[PDB]
Amino acid sequence: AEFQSFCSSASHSGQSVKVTGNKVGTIGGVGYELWADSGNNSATFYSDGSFSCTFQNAGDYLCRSGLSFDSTKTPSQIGRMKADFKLVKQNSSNVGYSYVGVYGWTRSPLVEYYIVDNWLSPFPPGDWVGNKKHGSFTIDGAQYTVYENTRTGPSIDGDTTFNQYFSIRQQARDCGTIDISAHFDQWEKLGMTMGKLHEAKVLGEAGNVNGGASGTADFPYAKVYIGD
Repeated sequence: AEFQSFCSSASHSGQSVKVTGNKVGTIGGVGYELWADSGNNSATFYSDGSFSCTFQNAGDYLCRSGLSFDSTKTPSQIGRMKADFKLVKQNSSNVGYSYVGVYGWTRSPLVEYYIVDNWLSPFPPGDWVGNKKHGSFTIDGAQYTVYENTRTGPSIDGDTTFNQYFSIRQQARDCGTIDISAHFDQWEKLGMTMGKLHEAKVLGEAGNVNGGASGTADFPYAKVYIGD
């Protein structure tokens, strides 16, 4: 079969919570965060992991759901991780950059990481995402372009500087399983060391360096797990 079964059945279920300010929390046993630097935004998070996002006049907006860790263990110490997701795009405007897929951070080193399978922008993110283009790699059965960057901005530690790691899928995917640890393995081969893990979540991010981006997106399936 070409696609995962959840691609045919995904539906929001469980209890939910709507958030409209910057907020980290849990719903059931699912970690969530809504964060934006600006704008009039929201997200709805469900206890089955699924979620939905709205953003208005935002410079950088992130909606994300999944795993929250305590920054004590590397990914290899934690175990092999995966994310199942389904994205349904809706209208947006003035989206200068966007990432959909898996996201998180490490500490020691401080890293913001992305596995990007789709985007809410009109075109995929380009070479501007980082100063170092490692090139094309077969990761998790598909072609990804791998980049690294050093960025200054808000972080889990406060305003500072951090590395960024990116895998950008060469052809968009709107439903499937991201083998997160397979990306981490590739990154380690390229000198992109993972520190102690802070989180691993399904993400929708949209922003504009000058604009405020506006729009909405739906994630009728989103599950991050330590397992096969």
